[PDB]
Amino acid sequence: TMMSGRPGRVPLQFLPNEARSLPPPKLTDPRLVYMGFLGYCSGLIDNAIRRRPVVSAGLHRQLLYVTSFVFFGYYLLKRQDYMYALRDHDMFAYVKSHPEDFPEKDKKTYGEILEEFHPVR
Amino acid sequence: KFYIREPPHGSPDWLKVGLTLGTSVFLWIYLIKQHKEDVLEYKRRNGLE
Amino acid sequence: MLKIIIPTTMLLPMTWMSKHNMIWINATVHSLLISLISLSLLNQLGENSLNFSLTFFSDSLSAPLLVLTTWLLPLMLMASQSHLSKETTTRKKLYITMLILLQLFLIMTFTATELILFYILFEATLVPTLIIITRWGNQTERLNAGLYFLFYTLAGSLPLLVALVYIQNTTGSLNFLIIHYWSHPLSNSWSNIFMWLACIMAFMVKMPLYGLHLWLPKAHVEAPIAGSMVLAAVLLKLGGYGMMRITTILNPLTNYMAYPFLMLSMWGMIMTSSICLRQTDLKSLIAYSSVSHMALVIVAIMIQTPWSFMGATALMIAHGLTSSMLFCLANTNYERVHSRTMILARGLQTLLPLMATWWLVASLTNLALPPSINLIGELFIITASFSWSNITIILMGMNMMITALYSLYMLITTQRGKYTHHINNIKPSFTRENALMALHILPLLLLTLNPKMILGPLY
Amino acid sequence: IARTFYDGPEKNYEKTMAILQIEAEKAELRLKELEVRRLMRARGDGPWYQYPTIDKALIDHSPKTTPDN
Amino acid sequence: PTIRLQEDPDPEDENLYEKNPDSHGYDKDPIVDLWNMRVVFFFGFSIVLVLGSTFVAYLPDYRMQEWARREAERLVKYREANGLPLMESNCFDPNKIQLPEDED
Amino acid sequence: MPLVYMNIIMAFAIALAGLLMYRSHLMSSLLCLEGMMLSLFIMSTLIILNTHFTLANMMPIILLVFAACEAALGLSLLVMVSNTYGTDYVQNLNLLQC
Amino acid sequence: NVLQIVRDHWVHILVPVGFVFGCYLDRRSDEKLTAFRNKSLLFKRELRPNEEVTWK
Amino acid sequence: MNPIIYTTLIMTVMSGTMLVMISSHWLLIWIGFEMNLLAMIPVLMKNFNPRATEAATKYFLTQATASMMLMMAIIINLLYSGQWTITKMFNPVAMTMMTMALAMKLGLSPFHFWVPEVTQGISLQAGLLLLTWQKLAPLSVLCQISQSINPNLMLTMAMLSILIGGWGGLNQTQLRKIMAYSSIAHMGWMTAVLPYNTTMTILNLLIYITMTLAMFMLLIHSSATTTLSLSHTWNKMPVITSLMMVTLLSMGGLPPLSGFMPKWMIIQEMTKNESIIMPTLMAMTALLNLYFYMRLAYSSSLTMFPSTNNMKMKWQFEHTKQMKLLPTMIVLSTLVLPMTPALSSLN
Amino acid sequence: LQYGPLAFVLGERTTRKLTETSKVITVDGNICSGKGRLAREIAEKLGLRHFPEAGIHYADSTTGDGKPLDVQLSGNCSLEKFYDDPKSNDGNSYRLQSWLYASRLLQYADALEHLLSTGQGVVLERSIYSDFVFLEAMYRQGFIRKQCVEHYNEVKKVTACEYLPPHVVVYVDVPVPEIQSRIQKKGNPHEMKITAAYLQDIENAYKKTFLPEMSEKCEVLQYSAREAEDAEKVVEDIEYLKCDKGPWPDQDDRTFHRLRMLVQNKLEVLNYTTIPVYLPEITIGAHQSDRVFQKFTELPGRKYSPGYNEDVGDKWIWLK
Ligand SMILES: CCCCCCCCCCCCCCCCCC(=O)OC[C@H](COP(=O)([O-])OCC(O)COP(=O)([O-])OC[C@@H](COC(=O)CCCCCCCCCCCCCCCCC)OC(=O)CCCCCCCCCCCCCCCCC)OC(=O)CCCCCCCCCCCCCCCCC
Ligand SMILES: CCCCCCCCCCCCCCCCC[C@@H](O)O[C@H](CO[C@H](O)CCCCCCCCCCCCCCC)COP(=O)(O)OCC[N+](C)(C)C
Ligand SMILES: CCCCCCCCCCCCCCCCC[C@@H](O)O[C@H](CO[C@H](O)CCCCCCCCCCCCCCC)COP(=O)(O)OCC[N+](C)(C)C
Ligand SMILES: CCCCCCCCCCCCCCCCC[C@@H](O)O[C@H](CO[C@H](O)CCCCCCCCCCCCCCC)COP(=O)(O)OCC[N+](C)(C)C
Ligand SMILES: CCCCCCCCCCCCCCCCC[C@@H](O)O[C@H](CO[C@H](O)CCCCCCCCCCCCCCC)COP(=O)(O)OCC[N+](C)(C)C
Ligand SMILES: CCCCCCCC/C=C\CCCCCCCC(=O)O[C@H](COC(=O)CCCCCCC/C=C/CCCCCCCC)COP(=O)(O)OCCN
Ligand SMILES: Nc1ncnc2c1ncn2[C@@H]1O[C@H](COP(=O)(O)OP(=O)(O)O)[C@@H](O)[C@H]1O
Repeated sequence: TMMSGRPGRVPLQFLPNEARSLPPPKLTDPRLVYMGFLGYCSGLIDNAIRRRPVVSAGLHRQLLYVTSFVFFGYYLLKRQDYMYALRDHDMFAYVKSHPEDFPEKDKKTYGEILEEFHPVR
Repeated sequence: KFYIREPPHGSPDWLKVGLTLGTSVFLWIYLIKQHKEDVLEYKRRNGLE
Repeated sequence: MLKIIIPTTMLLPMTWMSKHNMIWINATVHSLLISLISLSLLNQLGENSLNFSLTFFSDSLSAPLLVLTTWLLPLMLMASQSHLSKETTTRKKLYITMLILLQLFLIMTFTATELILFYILFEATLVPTLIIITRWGNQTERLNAGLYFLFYTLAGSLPLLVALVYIQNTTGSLNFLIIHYWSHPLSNSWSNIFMWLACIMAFMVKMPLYGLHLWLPKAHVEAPIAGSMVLAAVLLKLGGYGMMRITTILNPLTNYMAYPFLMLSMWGMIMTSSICLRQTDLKSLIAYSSVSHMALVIVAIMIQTPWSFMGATALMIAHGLTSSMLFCLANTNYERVHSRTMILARGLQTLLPLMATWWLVASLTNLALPPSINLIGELFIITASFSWSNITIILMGMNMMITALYSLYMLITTQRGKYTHHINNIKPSFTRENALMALHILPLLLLTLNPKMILGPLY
Repeated sequence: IARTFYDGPEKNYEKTMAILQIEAEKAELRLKELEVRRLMRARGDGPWYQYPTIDKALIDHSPKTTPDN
Repeated sequence: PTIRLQEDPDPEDENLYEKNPDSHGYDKDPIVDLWNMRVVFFFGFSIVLVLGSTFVAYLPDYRMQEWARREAERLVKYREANGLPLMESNCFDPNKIQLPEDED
Repeated sequence: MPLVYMNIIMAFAIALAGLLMYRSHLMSSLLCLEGMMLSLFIMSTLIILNTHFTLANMMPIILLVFAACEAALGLSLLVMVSNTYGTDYVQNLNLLQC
Repeated sequence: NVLQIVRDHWVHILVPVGFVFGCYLDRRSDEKLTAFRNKSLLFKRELRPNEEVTWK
Repeated sequence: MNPIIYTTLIMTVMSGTMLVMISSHWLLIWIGFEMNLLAMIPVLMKNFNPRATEAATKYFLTQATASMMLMMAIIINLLYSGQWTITKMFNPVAMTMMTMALAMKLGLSPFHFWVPEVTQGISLQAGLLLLTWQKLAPLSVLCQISQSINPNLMLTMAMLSILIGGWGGLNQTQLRKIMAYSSIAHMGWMTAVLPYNTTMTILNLLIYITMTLAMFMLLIHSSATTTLSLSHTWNKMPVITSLMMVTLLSMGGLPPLSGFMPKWMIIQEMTKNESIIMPTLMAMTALLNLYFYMRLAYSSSLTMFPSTNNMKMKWQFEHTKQMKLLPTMIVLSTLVLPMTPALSSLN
Repeated sequence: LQYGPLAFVLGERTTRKLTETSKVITVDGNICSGKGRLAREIAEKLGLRHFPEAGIHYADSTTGDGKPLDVQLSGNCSLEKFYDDPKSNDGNSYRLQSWLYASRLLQYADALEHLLSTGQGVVLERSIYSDFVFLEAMYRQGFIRKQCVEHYNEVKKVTACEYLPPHVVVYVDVPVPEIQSRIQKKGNPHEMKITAAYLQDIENAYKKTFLPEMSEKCEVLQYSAREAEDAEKVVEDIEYLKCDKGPWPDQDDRTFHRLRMLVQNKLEVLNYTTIPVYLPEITIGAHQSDRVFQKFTELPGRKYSPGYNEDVGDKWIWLK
C-alpha cells in the first residue's frame, strides 16, 4: 500500500545502498540483547522437549541458538531503522513541498485565549 | 547402565560439535567485522571521521 | 527505577536454580530485601513526579502501591509454603514463578508513564492470576471462577484499548504528563458519552462496581490463599489507579456521567454490607466486605475533590492490608478444619488465644476504628461526600453501622461461645502463622503514626 | 539520608523538562504524519501510495505492416 | 468392580508437631525449619520493619513544607508592614490578561 | 456489448448455477464444470479475435490444457467415491458431518 | 570448604548484582536526558571555576 | 506413497504458490492456482480412507468452482479493458467476482463450510499444510488489488468470518475442527484490515502462521486428535502440555503474548480511519475464540484427567523423530511482543 | 543414518535382504505345552532369532537396563493373583489381559523390525493373533465383563490391522488331562488352581477360531505331544512349505517401507492401546497417576533421555 511502490526501489534488496548512511545499531542494543534472550529461551525449550537437562544439556547448540538469533536481529534492526528513517524523510519533504497545507498558525498566549471554566462541586 | 547402545554416543559426536562451534565462531566474527564496516562507512559518509 | 525491576527478574533464576529445600528461604529473604529497597520511593516531591526515565515515573500515589506490592510478596510466600508441602519441587518453583511474574507486572504497571503500556501490563497481570487460581485452587468451582474473572475483565478492558488508540490518534500522545498539560474539556456529545464509558468501564469492572461484582466472590473464594491475598490487596486497586489517572481527560462530562455509578456505589454499599450479615461462608463474607469498601472508593473518585482523592488513596492502602490479614486468618482455620463454614469451628478463643487477639485487631481495623488509616480514608471520603450532598450522610452512616455489625458478628461467631465438641485436631498456632499476622498488622499502626505517606498527591 | 541516597531538585526538574520536550515533539510528529498520510493517499502526488502503472518501455515503436498502426 | 477408577485413597493430615515438638510450622526438616524462622524474623522484623520505619521517619523534606511556612511568614510580615490586604483574590496580575473587548 | 457476448455470459451463468445445484450424480457436476470451461474458452476466443491481440491467441489453448487437468482430477476422485459406495451419489459423502 | 558452599549459595548474589546493575542502568538512562542541564529558567546558575556539570 | 513422489508433489504445491506470488500476468496467476490445486489434491489423500476421499472431493469441488469464478472475472476485466496485468481491476462486476472467488478459496464466510470438514478429514500434517501454506497465494492476490476492494463486501465477509469462527468453535470436541474454526476467525481478522493497510495483513498472517505451526507440531508430538486423547498427555509429556497451554493463551490474544500484537495493531489501523464500531465488535467476538481455547487449556494442562494402565508402557519409550523448529516456533509464538516496531521491515 | 525417507530415497531397500528363509514363525499351544522348547529348537536349527514369550515385564527388558521394574511401575497386574482370585473386584484379570496384549504387540513390532532390518527370520512363542483365546477363556468363565471384551476388540481392530501375519503357524496339541497332569507335576502352587473348564475354553478358542482364521492366510502345521519332541522333523516339515497364500508375496518396496517406518517408533505402535475408553478395571485416577509417574521418574536411569542420565555414568553431557 503506502510504501510498496516508491521510486528508485530495488525489489528484493532488503538493504538499499543509502541505508549505509545511517548509524548502525550498537552491539549492546537492548533489542539485540532481547533477541539473544529469545535464542536462549529457544535453546532451553529445545532441551526440555527432547528430555535433556534443561540448563546444561547442549552448550554448543545453545550457543548456536543465541548467535543465530543475534545475527538475524542485527540486520532486522538495521532494516527497521532504515524504513523509519525513510518514513521521516518522505514526510518532511512532503511538508516542505506543500506549504499551503501545513501553515504555521499565529502564536497566542494563555492570557489572551478564553477557556471556559467548569467548577467542580 | 543401558541394555541398548544408546544411539547418541556416550562420547560426544565430535564432528557435529566441531561444526556447530565453528559456525557459531564464524557468525560472531562475521558480525563483528560487519559492524566495524558499517561504523566506518557511516562515519565516512556523514563527514564525522 | 530499574533498581527495583531488575532484582525481581533476578528472583526468577535464583528461584529456578536454588536447591529443593531452600526455595522458600531464598525467595522470602530476597523479596524482603527488594521491599526494603522499594521503600526509598516514599521520598516524594511536593509539586511534580519523579520522572526516572522516558518510560517510568513515580508520584505519591503509586509509591505506596509499589511498597504494598513488594511487601505483600513475602507474606504470600510465607502463607503459601504450608499447603504446598506435598507438591513436587518443579511445581513449587512454578508457583513461585507465577507470584514473581505477578509482582513484576504490577511494579511496571504502577509506574508506566503512558497509557498503552499501562494497559498492556494491566492486562498481563491476568495470566499469572488465572493460572494460579485454576491450577492450585482446591474445589471444582475454580474453573468457573477463573472463567468469570477473565471474561469480566476482558469485556470491560477491550473497549478501553479501542478508546485509548482513538485518543492517541486524535491528540497525538498518551504520556500522562503531556495528557495532563494539554488537557481539554470534553463536549456533551453521544460520541463523548461513549468515549467516557469506554475509558471508565474497565476500571469500574476491576473495582468492582456493584452489579459487575459477581466475579469477585467466586474468584476470591475459589483461589488459594496467595491468590486471594494478591486479588484483595493489590489487584483491586488497579481500577482505582487507572480511574484517578484517566479522569483528568474526562472533565466536564463526569459531572453528569457519574450520576448512575454514584448511585450504584452508594446503595450497593448498603446491599453488599447487608449480604455479609447472612453469609455462611467466611471467605465470601470477606469478599463482600471488600466490595463495599471499593464502592466507597468509587464514590470518592467520582465526586473528584482533593479530600476525596486523599481519602481514596488512604482507603485503598488500608483495605489492602486489612483484607489480606483477614484472608490469612480465615485460612488458618481452614487448614485446621478443612471447611469454610463459619459455624463449624466455634469458640476458638479458648484454644487459640493469640490468634484470637489477631482476629480482634483485624476486625477492629476492618470496622474503621480511630485513629487507623481505615478510618482516616473513610472519614475523608465521607466529608467530601457531605460537601457534595448533605443527604449522603444517611447512606454512609447506615454503612458504618452495618460494617461494625458484620465485623463483630464474624468475630463473635468464630472466636467466642463454646468449642465444637467433636473437633479435636486444633493444634497450637505455629510461629509462621503468628509472624504472618504480626507482619500484616504492624505496618498498619506504623502507618497511622505517619499518615501523609499514604494520602496521595493531593496532600 | 539526602546526601547518601538522593540528589537535588534541579536534576529531576531538568530531566522532566527534557522528557516533556521529547514527548511533545513526538506528539506533534505523529499528528503531522497522520495529516501527510491523508494528503498523500488523497492526491497520490507524493512518494507514498504510488500504485503501479504499465511500463512504457514495453511499447513497440516499429512499423506495423499497416501505416495507421 | 462397583467402582469407576483405580484411585489412591485420600491421605490424612501430617501433624508437624508430631516428629518435631518445637516446629515453627515452616518445614519438616528441623534445621531448615529453624533457619527459615530465623531469616523471616531477622529480615522482616529487624531489617525491613524497624530500620525501614526509621528511614521513613527521617526522610528529608522534599515536599517543601517548612520552606512554604518560612515563605508564608516572610510574605505575611512584609504585607502587614506596609498595610497590604495579605492575599489578593486575583491569582495573576490582571494587566497581563486581555479580556474580549465586548460580550454584547 | 454485442448480443453474442451476452449469450456467452448467460451460458456461463447457467453452467455455474447448474454446478451449484446438485441432484444426485457427481458426473453431472463434472459436466457442468466442463461446460463452464467451454463457455470461458468461447468468451476468451471471441474477445481476443475481435481486438486483434495476436500474442494472446495461445491463451485459450493453455486454458483448455488446464481444463483437462481439472477433468482428469475429478474423474480420478469419482472412481474412488464409486469404489467406496458403488454409486457416485453425493449424499454418501456425509461422513465429515460429525 | 569454599568450593561446596560456593556452589551451593552462589544464588544469593543474583539479587544484589541485579540491584547494582539496575542502579548503573538508571544512571545511564538519566545521563541521556541532559538537554536542559543548567538551562532551566529557575535553576540557571553560574558554574564554579572548578566544576563542569551542575548534576550528573 | 513414495518419498520422491511426495517431495515432488510438495515442491509442485510450493512452486504453484510462488508462481502466483511472482507473476504480473493474470493467466500466470490462474495457472499457479491450478498447479497448486492439482498437486495438493493427492497430498490430502496420502493416508487412504473414505474420510480422506471425502475431504479431497469437497476441497476439489470448492477450489474448482473458485477457479471458474476467478477466470471469469479475469476475462470480464479483459473485455472491459484490454489489460492482462494484475492492477486496479477497472471493472466493478469483475471485481466483485474476483473478491468472491478469492474469499471462497480462503474460506471466508459464508464460503467457510468446507474448511472444518476438510481439516477433520485429513491427517495433521495435511491439515498443517492446508491451514498455513494454502493461505498465501489468495492473500497475495488480494493484497495486490486492495485499491479496488469494495470495503462493504470485504468487511462484511470479514466480520461474518470472525462471528462464525467464534460461534462454531464453541461446539467442537475434535481438535482439527477447532483449528479450522480458529483459522476462519483469523482469516476474518486478516482481511478486515486489508482495504486500509496490507502491512497489517502480512503481520497478522505471519503471527498466525507461527502460532498455527506451533499448535500443529505440538498436536503431532502428542498424537492427539480429540479432547479426551489430549487429556492423557500430562501423564506422559507434562512439558508439552504446559507449552501448549501458553501457546493457546497466545492464540487467545492475551498480552503480553505474541497473539496480542496483530489485533492490537489492526485495531489501531482502523482507528486511524474512523472505523470505531467494527474493531470493538471484533474484539468482543474474539472473546469466543479465547473461551474455547481456555476450555482446551482446562482439559489439557490446568487439570489432571484420569489415565489408563497401559500408559505405563509408554513411559519407557522416547520420541523416535523430533520435529525441528518447534522450540523456535513456540518462542516466536509467545515472547515476541517487545519487538513489535520491527513490523516496519514489512513495507 | 537412522532409517527414514532419506535412507529409502538413496539405497536401502528391504527386498534385497529377504533370503527366502525369513519365514516369521509363531509356535502356539495350550498352557503347559512343550511349545517353548520346540520354538527354541526350531530357532537354533533354522538359524532364526528366538523370542521368549512376552510376559508382564517384557517392555522393561528392552529399555534402560534389561532388569525388570516394580509391578507398581510397570504392569500393575500379577498372574499369581489372577490364579488365586480370578473374580476379584479390583479388575486384575482384564488389566492383566490388556497389559499382556500390549506387551505382545510391542514384541511383534520388535520382531518385525529385526526381520525388516537384517532379513534374518524370527520365531515367536505366541502372537497378538492368538492372545484372544485367553480373553475368551476369561469371558466364558465369568472372570471379565462384556465391556472388557468390547474394549479388547476395539483396540485389536485398530492395532493388529497394520501388521503382516506370520508365514508359518505351528500348533502343539496337548489334551486337557495331559496338561493338567503336567501342571500337577510342575510344582507352582498358583498354577495348581487352574480349573479344567478354563483350559477347555482355551482349547475351544484355539481350535474353533484361531486355526480356521489363520488357515486362509498362513501355513498351519498342527502337531501332537509326541511329535513335538522330534523337532528335526518339524524343521524339515517347515523347510518344505509353499508360502503362497498370505499377504507376504504381494508386498512391494513401498509397503515394506511403510511397515518399517511403523515398526520402529514404539510410541506410534502403542498409540491406540491407551484410547480414552473409561473402563473401571483399567482407568487410573489423577492422583494415583501423578504419584506413580513421579515415582517412575525417580528411577535411576529414567529421568532423562538414554544418553543424558548423569547418575548412571553418562559423561560428556554438556557437549551432547
Ligand atoms: C518478563 C521478565 C522475564 C520473564 C520472561 C518469561 C519467563 C522466562 C522465559 C521462559 C522460557 C525459559 C525456559 C523455558 C523452558 C523451560 C521448561 C522447564 O521445564 O524448565 C525445567 C528446568 C528445571 O528442570 P530440570 O533441572 O531439567 O530437572 C527437573 C525435570 O526437568 C522435571 O521435569 P518435569 O517433567 O517433571 O516438569 C513437569 C512440569 C514442567 O512444566 C513447566 O516447566 C512449564 C514450562 C514453562 C512454559 C514456557 C513457555 C514459553 C515461555 C512463555 C512465558 C510467558 C511469560 C508471560 C506471562 C504469562 C505466564 C504464562 O509440568 C507440570 O508439572 C505441570 C504444571 C502446570 C502449570 C502450568 C503453568 C505452565 C506455564 C508457565 C509459563 C511461565 C514462564 C515459566 C518460566 C520458567 C519455567 C522453567 O527449569 C530450569 O532450570 C530453567 C530455568 C531458567 C534457567 C536460568 C539459569 C541461568 C543461570 C542463572 C544465573 C543468571 C545469569 C548469571 C549472570 C549474573 C552474574 C553472576
Ligand atoms: C513471530 C515472528 C514471525 C516472523 C516470521 C519468521 C521470522 C524470520 C524471517 C526470515 C527472514 C528472511 C526473509 C527475507 C530476507 C531476504 C529477502 C529480501 O529481499 O526480502 C525483502 C524484504 O524482506 C521482507 O520483506 C521482510 C522480512 C522481515 C520479517 C520480520 C518482521 C516480523 C514482524 C514483526 C514481529 C516481531 C518479530 C521479531 C523477530 C522474531 C523483500 O522486499 P520486497 O520485494 O519489497 O517485498 C515484497 C512484499 N511486500 C512489499 C508487500 C512486503
Ligand atoms: C449492572 C450495572 C452496569 C453499569 C451500568 C452503567 C450505566 C450507564 C448509563 C450512562 C448514563 C448516561 C447515558 C445517556 C446520557 C443522557 C441520559 C438520557 O436520558 O439522555 C437524555 C435524552 O433523552 C433520551 O433518553 C435519549 C436516549 C434514549 C436511548 C437510551 C435508553 C437506553 C436504556 C438503558 C439501558 C441500560 C444500560 C445497560 C445496557 C446493556 C438526555 O436528554 P438531552 O439533554 O437532550 O441529551 C443529553 C446528551 N446529548 C447532549 C449528548 C444529546
Ligand atoms: C547516622 C544514622 C543514624 C540512624 C540510621 C537510619 C537507618 C537508615 C538505613 C536504612 C536504609 C533503607 C534502604 C533504602 C536504600 C535506598 C536505595 C537507593 O535509593 O539508593 C541508592 C544509593 O546506593 C546506596 O549505596 C544503597 C545501599 C543500601 C543497601 C541496603 C542493604 C541493607 C540489607 C542488610 C541485611 C543484612 C545482610 C546480612 C545477612 C545476615 C541509589 O544509588 P545511586 O543512583 O547510584 O545514587 C544516587 C544518589 N547519590 C548519587 C547521591 C549517591
Ligand atoms: C507486646 C508489647 C506491647 C506493649 C509495649 C509497647 C512498648 C512501647 C511502645 C509505646 C510507644 C508508642 C510510640 C509513640 C510515638 C513516637 C514515634 C514517633 O515519634 O515517630 C513517628 C514517625 O513514625 C514513622 O514515620 C512510621 C514509619 C511508617 C511505616 C514504615 C513502612 C515499613 C515497611 C512495611 C511495608 C508496609 C506496606 C504498606 C504501604 C506503605 C512520628 O513521625 P514524625 O513526626 O514525622 O518523625 C519524627 C522525627 N522528625 C521530627 C525528625 C521528623
Ligand atoms: C463486564 C461488562 C462490561 C461491559 C463494558 C462494555 C461497554 C462499554 C461502553 C461502550 C464502549 C464502546 C465505545 C467505543 C470506543 C470509543 C471511541 C469513541 O468514543 O469515538 C467515538 C465513536 O463513538 C462510537 O462510535 C461508539 C459506538 C458504540 C458501538 C458499540 C456498542 C456497545 C454497546 C453499547 C451500549 C452499552 C454501553 C454501556 C453498557 C455498560 C455495561 C452494562 C467518536 O468517533 P467518530 O466516528 O469519529 O465521531 C466523531 C466524528 N463524527
Ligand atoms: N493372555 C494371557 N492371559 C492369562 N494368562 C496368560 C496369558 N498369556 C500367558 N499366560 C500365562 O502365562 C503362563 C506361562 O505361559 P506358558 O507358555 O503356558 O508356560 P511355559 O513357558 O512353561 O511353557 C501360563 O500359566 C499362562 O497361563
